[PDB]
Amino acid sequence: EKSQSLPFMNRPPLLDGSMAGDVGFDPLGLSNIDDVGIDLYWLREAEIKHCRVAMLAVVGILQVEIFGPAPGCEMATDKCQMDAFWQIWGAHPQYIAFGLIMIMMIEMISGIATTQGRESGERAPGDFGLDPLGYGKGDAAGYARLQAQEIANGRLAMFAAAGEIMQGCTTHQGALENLMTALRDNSF
Amino acid sequence: KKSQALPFLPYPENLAGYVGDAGFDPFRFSDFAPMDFLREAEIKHGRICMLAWLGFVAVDLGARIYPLPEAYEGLTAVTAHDALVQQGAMSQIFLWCSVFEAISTVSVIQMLYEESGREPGYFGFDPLGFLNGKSEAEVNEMKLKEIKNGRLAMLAFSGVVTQAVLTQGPFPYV
Amino acid sequence: ISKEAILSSPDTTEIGRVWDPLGLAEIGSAETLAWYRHSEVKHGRIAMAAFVGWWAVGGLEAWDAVPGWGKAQMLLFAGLIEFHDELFHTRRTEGGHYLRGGTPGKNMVPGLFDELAKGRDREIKNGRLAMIGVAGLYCAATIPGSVPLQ
Amino acid sequence: KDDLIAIAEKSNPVLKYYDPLQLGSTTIWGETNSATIGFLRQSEIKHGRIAMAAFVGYIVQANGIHFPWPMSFDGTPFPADAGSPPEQWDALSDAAKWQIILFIGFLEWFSEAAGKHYMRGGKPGAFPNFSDSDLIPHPVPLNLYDPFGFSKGKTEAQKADGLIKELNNGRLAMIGIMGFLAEQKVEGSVPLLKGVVPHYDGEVMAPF
Ligand code: CLA
Ligand code: CLA
Ligand code: CLA
Ligand code: CLA
Ligand SMILES: CC(=O)O[C@H]1CC(C)(C)C(=C=C/C(C)=C/C=C/C(C)=C/C=C/C=C(C)/C=C/C=C(/C)C(=O)C[C@@]23O[C@]2(C)C[C@@H](O)CC3(C)C)[C@](C)(O)C1
Ligand SMILES: CC(=O)O[C@H]1CC(C)(C)C(=C=C/C(C)=C/C=C/C(C)=C/C=C/C=C(C)/C=C/C=C(\C)C(=O)C[C@@]23O[C@]2(C)C[C@@H](O)CC3(C)C)[C@](C)(O)C1
Ligand SMILES: CC(=O)O[C@H]1CC(C)(C)C(=C=C/C(C)=C/C=C/C(C)=C/C=C/C=C(C)/C=C/C=C(\C)C(=O)C[C@@]23O[C@]2(C)C[C@@H](O)CC3(C)C)[C@](C)(O)C1
Ligand code: KC1
Repeated sequence: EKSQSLPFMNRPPLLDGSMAGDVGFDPLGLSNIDDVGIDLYWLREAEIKHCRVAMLAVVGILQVEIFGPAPGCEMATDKCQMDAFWQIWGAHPQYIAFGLIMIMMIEMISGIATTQGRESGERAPGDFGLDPLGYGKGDAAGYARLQAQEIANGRLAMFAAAGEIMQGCTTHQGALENLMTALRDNSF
Repeated sequence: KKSQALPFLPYPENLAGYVGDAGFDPFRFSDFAPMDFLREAEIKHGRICMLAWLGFVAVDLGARIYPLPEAYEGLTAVTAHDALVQQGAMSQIFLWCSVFEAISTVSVIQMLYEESGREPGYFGFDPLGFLNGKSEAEVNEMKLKEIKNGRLAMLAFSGVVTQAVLTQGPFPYV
Repeated sequence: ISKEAILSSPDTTEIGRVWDPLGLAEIGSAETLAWYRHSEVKHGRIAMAAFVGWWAVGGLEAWDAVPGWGKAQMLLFAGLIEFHDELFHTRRTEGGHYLRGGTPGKNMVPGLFDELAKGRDREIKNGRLAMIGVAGLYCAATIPGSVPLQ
Repeated sequence: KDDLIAIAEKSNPVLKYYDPLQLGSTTIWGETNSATIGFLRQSEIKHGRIAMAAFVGYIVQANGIHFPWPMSFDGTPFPADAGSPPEQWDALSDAAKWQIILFIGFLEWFSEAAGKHYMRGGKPGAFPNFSDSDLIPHPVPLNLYDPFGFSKGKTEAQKADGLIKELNNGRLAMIGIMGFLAEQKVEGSVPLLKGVVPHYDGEVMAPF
């Protein structure tokens, strides 16, 4: 049986289309890793966390570069968010350190939930029970569509958040005016 | 199964029975320490910060003892510690805390290793006559109120003593 | 509360059907549609009061004259309303919370409120026009000029 | 589709069914062919009905017919002092135009919501009466089609022939009112109306 994404390659044996974004795209065989505290559960939890962090980072850039910083943080004034971080750190550094320790407690608890959820079987990877509106209660076909839409928007936002870091740390302008610069440079 | 505070985590089973139970022990301190030692430490940490928050915000609201000693004068709640180690006030309270904590050390050892049957946090102190023949469900809601107001005061004192040093200003940050 | 009990309010006369172009009532559960109904009336009943306050003082400069104590006082005052809203929704209800068994509009706080299901259909519609009236008074008044043009 | 051929045969026994573009065999919103063929019948009847009130309304408002009394709180009569009726729509007001448009917009709304729709069991052009359908809370005295009752008692065959001479007088007034407004923007566009039409030369196809 061949991979859908790479039809010249065989299907990776631990990927069977059960997870949401599974089209058999593992050419390096990384889903077969089972040694240094890392397996398919750990990589799926890492993918989903990289999905959700990058999804929030993209709209977190596009909120400030369109509507400005939040009130109490009007000292930013820079569209480059890699530089606007250091103006908030320059004036109100305690709230960033408030969030970074609040993340530190959340992430250390999530690291226990990952390794206890792997040893047992009562936790899907990336699952925290955070469904307060309750989309997962009915229409399992429509709930698997939301599981696939999270992965599809999250895999796209991974490139976008990594790009906005890198083309913010190299052009020092901001994402949306990097976009206008590219539009006038490559117009035909 | 399925701890309440962290529903993505299994239940730490040594928490069952004790009264402030939300299923919240992700670091599994209950699997290392006995839960009588941890509840006694939680209650004592909470009872100190209930007094410590109230004593910090009263001295910074200008409440002083009468007659005020002349070495007690010109002090806020931040500078009151170091000035009264010199005067001897802090050495006086440390004496009577050490008197109580030496007897509590006999009580904690007898609770853990001699099996006194003593509740953690219990010192027999009820002069005003609460829990007067009340049910076990009524002493448990009162024990829950002590721990949650205890747990709140520890974060409440931690704010009021950190923000006091960061500003050295008027009341609502000191 | 089921899905068809949520979408029976208000009447669907002025459009013709239930107006859901994006299909947002079909994705989720009946618990999710009850959150959509409770947040519509909470958005409406706030924007109804906030609309006439623009005319009771007539805008953006009036909030800046409120001190840091005055901003902090009334915002956590409505927070203790909305705290005890969901609290009295849970413990003092014959059914329970609006996402569990309760009415999504009933807004249980005693004293803030003081033939009625007909008024339930009229509170939403008179609230819906206020939210586009308030979002007018933020956009047609302030951010650009020639929006409505009324 | 079978009845659309039977309608157009009675409108013209020479030209039985005329469709170069074959628009009668299409759908629009994915309904079916038979539901959009009632949309096309409604839209043709509505286009012809409007244009035939527009043709009478042109020749009244192109000559000097300003009727008393002006209904305003200051003065400001019906702006026939230009005259030239495409100019005279511009000179109403800006705020008077929304009162004319939204009132027709209720009749456009009431023809859709009330008793039965043309993209269903049909009879397109049949305006539902205001007496029924229970949606309007006033209630109002008269109806749009028969306010005075003229003329109930006409048989089916007497009114089936009516729409066929409403469709043919509606098709001609579509050509009629557009031949006026073409000379209001390009002259020589209709050959027999040279010199009569005073070249409005603005934009007839824009309200405000
Ligand atoms: C990758 C995510 C991310 C990061 C690192 C930042 C970082 C920042 N934002 Mg941005 N922002 C984000 C997403 C993010 N934001 C999103 C999603 C939005 C809405 C679209 C915004 C809208 C926004 C505005 C309007 C403004 C900022 C501003 C800022 C800066 C100061 C704010 C601060 O330090 O708060 C301190 C941190 C906290 C108060 C708490 C953080 C959240 C905690 C940790 C809960 C997280 C829960 C998690 C999301 C989900 C549950 C996890 C687990 C249970 C599974 C800071 C650099 C301000 C600025 O200065 O711009 C220059 C500003 O005005 N942000
Ligand atoms: C998430 C996706 C994503 C997107 C959309 C962008 C977009 C951009 N990046 Mg970023 N970037 C990304 C991720 C992304 N990046 C990642 C993952 C990294 C590494 C971490 C970077 C690191 C980076 C750096 C260091 C820089 C950029 C820059 C740019 C800009 C350069 C223009 C460009 O090459 O567009 C991509 C071009 C195309 C996609 C071509 C379009 C092809 C068309 C649509 C095909 C249609 C052809 C058709 C079939 C033929 C028929 C038509 C014909 C008959 C006429 C552009 C805004 C530069 C910048 O900031 O400029 C100011 C820059 O310096 N990027
Ligand atoms: C965490 C416990 C704690 C500690 C270490 C301190 C430490 C201090 N306080 Mg005190 N304070 C506290 C709690 C505490 N406070 C509480 C809870 C109150 C409210 C009653 C106060 C009200 C207070 C005032 C008005 C003043 C101080 C002052 C001081 C400083 C001088 C020494 C002194 O003992 O003053 C005197 C201490 C008291 C008046 C508090 C008495 C202890 C309370 C009542 C707890 C005892 C509860 C217990 C159940 C009572 C037993 C009853 C039983 C026998 C029947 C010193 C830094 C003085 C100062 O800062 O001058 C610059 C000062 O003027 N504090
Ligand atoms: C609901 C949104 C809202 C908000 C955020 C504000 C905010 C403000 N108002 Mg405005 N105002 C509002 C609606 C609002 N108003 C309404 C609905 C009225 C008519 C009653 C007014 C009449 C008014 C006057 C005459 C004045 C202000 C002023 C002010 C400013 C400072 C003083 C103040 O806090 O007033 C207090 C808050 C209110 C008066 C609004 C209360 C709304 C009630 C609680 C709604 C619920 C009623 C409910 C049906 C029954 C409950 C009864 C129970 C409360 C007893 C502040 C910017 C002052 C100003 O500086 O103008 C430039 C000023 O002189 N307001
Ligand atoms: C070769 C060339 O170049 O041509 C040139 C020259 C020329 C001629 C100028 C041109 C033109 C313009 C033209 C031909 C315009 C034609 C306009 C047209 C055809 C207008 C129909 C109006 C009917 C109305 C308004 C009202 C009915 C009103 C009512 C109430 C009823 O019918 C009801 C009724 O039925 C019932 C229901 C019941 C019965 O009780 C009887 C009655 C009657 C009461 C051109 C093409 O532009 C260019
Ligand atoms: C049911 C129904 O009825 O509808 C049906 C049936 C029906 C009616 C039959 C239909 C039809 C048939 C139609 C409409 C046929 C029309 C075809 C058309 C419109 C053919 C244009 C040729 C122009 C050329 C080759 C220009 C060369 C110009 C050149 C080479 C120039 O140098 C241009 C010039 O400016 C410059 C650049 C430079 C100057 O130095 C010189 C000038 C000024 C001259 C429909 C609508 O399709 C469908
Ligand atoms: C050779 C061949 O095969 O041909 C084929 C080709 C083709 C295309 C395939 C086919 C077709 C379909 C056709 C021809 C469609 C064209 C239809 C046409 C010509 C439709 C105009 C309607 C006018 C309206 C709606 C409004 C007037 C507007 C009015 C009356 C007003 O609003 C008021 C106003 O006026 C007054 C009253 C007073 C003034 O103060 C103000 C103004 C001026 C505003 C055919 C049938 O098969 C024939
Ligand atoms: C902040 C949250 C909140 C709570 C938790 C709460 C609770 C109670 N209120 Mg309410 N109240 C408001 C808010 C709150 N009230 C507000 C913002 C107003 C407008 C100023 C208001 C007005 C009145 C009036 C006129 C009366 C009143 C009463 C009660 C009483 C009985 C409940 C019931 O009515 O069933 C309970 C304790 C009656 C009373 O005083 O009984 C002795 C009474 O007559 N309230």
